[PDB]
Amino acid sequence: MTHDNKLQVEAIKRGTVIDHIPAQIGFKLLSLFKLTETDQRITIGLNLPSGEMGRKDLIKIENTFLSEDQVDQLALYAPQATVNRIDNYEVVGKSRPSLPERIDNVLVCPNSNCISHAEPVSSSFAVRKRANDIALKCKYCEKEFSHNVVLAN
Amino acid sequence: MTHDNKLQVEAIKRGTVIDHIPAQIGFKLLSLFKLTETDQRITIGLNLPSGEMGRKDLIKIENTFLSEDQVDQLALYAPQATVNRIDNYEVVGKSRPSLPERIDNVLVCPNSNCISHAEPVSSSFAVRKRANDIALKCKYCEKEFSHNVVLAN
Amino acid sequence: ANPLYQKHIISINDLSRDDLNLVLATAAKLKANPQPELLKHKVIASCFFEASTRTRLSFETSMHRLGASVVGFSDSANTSLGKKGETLADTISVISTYVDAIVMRHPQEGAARLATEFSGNVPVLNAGDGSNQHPTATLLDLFTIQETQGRLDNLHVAMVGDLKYGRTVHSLTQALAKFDGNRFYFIAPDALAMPQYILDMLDEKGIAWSLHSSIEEVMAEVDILYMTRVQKERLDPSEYANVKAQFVLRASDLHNAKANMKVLHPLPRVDEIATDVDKTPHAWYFQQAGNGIFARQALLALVLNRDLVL
Amino acid sequence: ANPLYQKHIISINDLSRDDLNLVLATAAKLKANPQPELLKHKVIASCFFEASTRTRLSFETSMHRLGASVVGFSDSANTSLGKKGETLADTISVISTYVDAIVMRHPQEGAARLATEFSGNVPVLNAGDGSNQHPTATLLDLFTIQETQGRLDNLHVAMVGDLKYGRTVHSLTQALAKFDGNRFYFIAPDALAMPQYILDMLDEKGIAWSLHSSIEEVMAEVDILYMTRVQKERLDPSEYANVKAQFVLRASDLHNAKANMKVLHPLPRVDEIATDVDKTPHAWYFQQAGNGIFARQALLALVLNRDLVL
Amino acid sequence: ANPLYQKHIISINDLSRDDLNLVLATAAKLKANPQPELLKHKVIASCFFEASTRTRLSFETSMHRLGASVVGFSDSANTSLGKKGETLADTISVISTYVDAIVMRHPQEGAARLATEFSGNVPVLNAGDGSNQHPTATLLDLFTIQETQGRLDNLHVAMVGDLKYGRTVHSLTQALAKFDGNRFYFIAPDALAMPQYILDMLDEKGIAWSLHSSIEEVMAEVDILYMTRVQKERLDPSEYANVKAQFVLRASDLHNAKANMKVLHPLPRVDEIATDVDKTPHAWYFQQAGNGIFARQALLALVLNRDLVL
Ligand SMILES: O=C(O)C[C@H](NC(=O)CP(=O)(O)O)C(=O)O
Ligand SMILES: O=C(O)C[C@H](NC(=O)CP(=O)(O)O)C(=O)O
Ligand SMILES: O=C(O)C[C@H](NC(=O)CP(=O)(O)O)C(=O)O
Ligand SMILES: [Zn+2]
Ligand SMILES: [Zn+2]
Repeated sequence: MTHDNKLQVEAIKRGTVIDHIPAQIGFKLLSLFKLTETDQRITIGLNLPSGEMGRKDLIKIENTFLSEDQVDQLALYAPQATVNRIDNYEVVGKSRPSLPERIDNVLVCPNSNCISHAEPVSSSFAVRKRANDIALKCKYCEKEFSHNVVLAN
Repeated sequence: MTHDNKLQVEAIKRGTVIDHIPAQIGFKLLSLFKLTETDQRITIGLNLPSGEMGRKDLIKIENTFLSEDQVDQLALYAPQATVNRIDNYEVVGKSRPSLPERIDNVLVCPNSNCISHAEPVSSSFAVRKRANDIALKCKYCEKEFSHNVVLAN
Repeated sequence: ANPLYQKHIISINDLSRDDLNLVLATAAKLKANPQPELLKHKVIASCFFEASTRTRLSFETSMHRLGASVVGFSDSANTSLGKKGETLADTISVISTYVDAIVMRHPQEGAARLATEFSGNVPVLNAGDGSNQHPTATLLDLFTIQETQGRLDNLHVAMVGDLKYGRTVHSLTQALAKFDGNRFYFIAPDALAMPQYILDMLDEKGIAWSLHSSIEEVMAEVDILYMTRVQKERLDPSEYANVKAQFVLRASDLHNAKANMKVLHPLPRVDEIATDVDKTPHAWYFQQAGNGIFARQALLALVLNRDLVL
Repeated sequence: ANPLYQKHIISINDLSRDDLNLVLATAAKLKANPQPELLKHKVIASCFFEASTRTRLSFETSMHRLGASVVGFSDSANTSLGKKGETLADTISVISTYVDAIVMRHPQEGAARLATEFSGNVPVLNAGDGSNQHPTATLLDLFTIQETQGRLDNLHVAMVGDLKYGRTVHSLTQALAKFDGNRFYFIAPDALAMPQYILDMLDEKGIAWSLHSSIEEVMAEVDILYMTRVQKERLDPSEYANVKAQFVLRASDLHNAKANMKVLHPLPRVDEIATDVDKTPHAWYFQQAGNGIFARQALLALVLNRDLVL
Repeated sequence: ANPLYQKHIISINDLSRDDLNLVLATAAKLKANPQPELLKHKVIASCFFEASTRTRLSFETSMHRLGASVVGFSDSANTSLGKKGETLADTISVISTYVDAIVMRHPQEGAARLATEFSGNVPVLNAGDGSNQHPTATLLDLFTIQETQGRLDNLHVAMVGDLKYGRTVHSLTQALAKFDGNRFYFIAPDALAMPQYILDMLDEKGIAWSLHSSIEEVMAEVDILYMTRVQKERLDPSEYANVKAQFVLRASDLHNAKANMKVLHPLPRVDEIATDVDKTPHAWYFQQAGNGIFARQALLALVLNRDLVL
């Protein structure tokens, strides 16, 4: 039931459909959350128009189901985006990434003298809506950074 | 013109269409080809079925036509790929990647003691089909490597 | 079981005004009537991967004052971690199967936090982790502060020196922010200014703070002058301009000094506090040092002993 | 203009059989008919970023014999590339605006090739780039092989020692493969074996080559025994097992050798050749060294002179 | 005798406008009319107690081009001043009984001036004394500015980088102040600002100069953009915050620049000029380098020749 404007086949049984991802984001989300390292059928649509959502982005992973845990972690890059639960062609569910309280294994603490870089542990940051931006606080070194300076993998 | 063979197919007017991209390679070319820059309705299809060939990845970029070299550089990461020049919903030109004589810039010389690392110069290797693997000779240190080793840049 | 029993003491940010008041009250009872065998039969690991004179020696003296035994190292050079490439995680893994509690100082931020993740049931007491926290120092500062001001609420506190790298001021500033009406005055060079996260925490709780270019600019309205050393060993090369102390405190500077105001310093001091201050009734850093014994005995008593000392 | 006029001498792999023959012929003439002013008014830069005795000294001596002026450095420690962080590209870019030719030895393979991209019309002569090529060495070896055997065809040649890191044998082999019917015997430790790229080339040309675990196996068949030094400065820690010479030549092992066989060595020798070999008609390494003067004058003469008539 | 015959070239501050003009005129002639024997039979000492590539090599090259002999050392590590404790005065006293002129670069300001007091009739040419003067550099810059602008008057010149430790800009500025209507633009970090003694001099002469925090502010007005390297080896630990280049020139920042503006740099460049600037009509640092041969031959010719007629 997508839309209309010159046909092309594109519909799947079960799986997830992250929708309304802002420009130059669909690629990032694909890399960070390794949402591509799978045997499942994926169909990324980049830049495809959507009214107010002028140049939106789209990702569809077949047979793959996210979790309140995962979905929320998207609120850090594509907050407005909407995650649609498609089971048997029918859109059985529909959520929206809300700010999670802690991101794990993804980012890397910008503090170079952080014990987390040397030892065999997984990174972790407490998320906080500071003022203009989101502040990230390392569980270990306890320093906080604008969610913008923090890098990842 | 027509409608593809398998189900989920995406349509476009003019642009390029890389097909037969091996599994787990589609997302990579998307990286070291900086295709994700062009804000042109890009369409990626990961892990699509490939008849007796198993599974293929497939990229589609409208109003974009690969460089006078990219197809040759594309010959290394995915030899059995095909690049279709599609103008006005029609294949006005079909191509197959051909191994060039030498490849410049993209590759990094595996020899650590090669001067190409420390100094400000573009790398370049002389390509040469050997026995099954491609042999690359560094323009600088003159050492020859197996493209297997080299593709660890 | 008292609140802090078997509890890890990594950051003052994890404790509450209650946990602190408990430690201090206990500190005062133990100073009054010592308990020589309270920790009889306990073996504590004293693991310092970074230099120390007061923290380690006071800590270890405290363990003995309470009858406990001490094992450990004062330098990582001869540990297997120092010569055999062993990770901190594995070190704390095997160590935690020998002793009842672990006290550790380390050069990297978060080291103590990391230990709690591999220490099994054994508690970890942070004796200093890089430029992050230093809980037990703060615990003795508060003890000393209350001992000299009568209270910990509504105080005019000035912290001079390297606030950026001073793990002591990080902890202390968070501690006093748990009490009410404390007025802060930060006097540090620009490159070594108090970190943002601390200032934000201050704003949120509506606490009042202000920057000042000189000691004299606040000498008349401060109850506690908390002097610190420039963390030379932690500075980046691009900050070597601040290796020497910009604010040196001299006796003459204590003329317009409030009679009750004391001068504190977590130590060691280099040249930021001239020796003449030593014999003025305002100097209290050596008294402060001595209190580390009571604050550290108190802390150990609560973590390794179930019942609130009788 | 002669074939080599203004050409860069970087890798033997870029010279043809006729180019090599032209240098040897010329070397022959200069060795018997000196040209004290052939290069009067030229200034040549002798730039060695790595140790050297024979190559640098023989090269600069050849320049003076031909009336040229020498300028340069034998240690990069005092250049601005050494103390100021300047890149090699910039060093070559400015130096090339001062001199007429550049002789260069560098620790990294490819340094000479790189120089040609920044030297403008100024030709670059590769005195050695890491473990890659050593062109002028091969020219003096060829000259020496030819004067002792009267030919560069159908020779039975054995190369002993570190063949992996030996730029000398890398260039010498590609040269001898340009002639006909030469048979190669490679005696080296597995870890320091001859690179594959050179062997693929030998096969490509249908040249007969074989491996042997001892010198005694081939002693009665070689016309030239080429001894090399284990390239210690280039060894990888994982190869420190081969620093000691595996194959050592003593005077006794020469009993069943062809009367016309000569023992060659690029030098310096460490322990691979006993000094008692020095007093035998076979030892020719020092004569080979002296020939460096003639081979190198020829090259300089041909590169800086459009027309040469001797 | 020409004005400069036998004079010491120590500081630009001791040369007049006519002396400078005499060197440039001569440089012009030698650049077009070579004098291969102008200095036949002279021996010049090239004494560098500090690193160098352009200055030493260009100087010695110029000596050979003019038929002189060179003698000296590029590293004081092996002189007797280096291993035996000999003073500089004694080094210059004996050396001056061997040679006809002395070219010297030293780590401490004033080393050249000192040499003149111990060299007798032997003239001393200052190739650089610490962060003080760099006379021959300024001569080649002037020559280069003049050939690209056809004048040394009413030029809009900007000097960027480390102006405090840059002997190059110290000498270049005192020179350009000897001409008329030149306007100076100084862009440098506060810590590495232009010394006051030079500015007092500019004011004294009523010369227009101004400071700017970016290159973009003056890009469309300069005729010469003089880029310098941060003098790391001379920085004080308290200045290690400025080792990294603050002002970096890239090819893009050149869009609104005068068509005739040239980018100059004494070299070596570290990161202050992106290499993409190299391919633009504005880049002229390498041409400037080559001009060092002509400026320096002229100086040598004028100092060692009573009468010169070219
Ligand atoms: O050293 C400082 O000034 C701050 C703080 N000081 C102390 O804890 C006192 P000590 O090194 O004697 O244990 C520290 O990091 O050790
Ligand atoms: O060093 C060797 O053993 C072989 C060869 N030897 C030489 O060049 C002799 P030199 O270093 O004395 O000029 C080299 O590649 O450096
Ligand atoms: O070093 C600089 O950056 C400026 C100037 N540069 C030079 O003289 C170049 P060189 O050291 O290669 O002769 C100097 O004062 O040394
Ligand atoms: Zn951290
Ligand atoms: Zn290479």
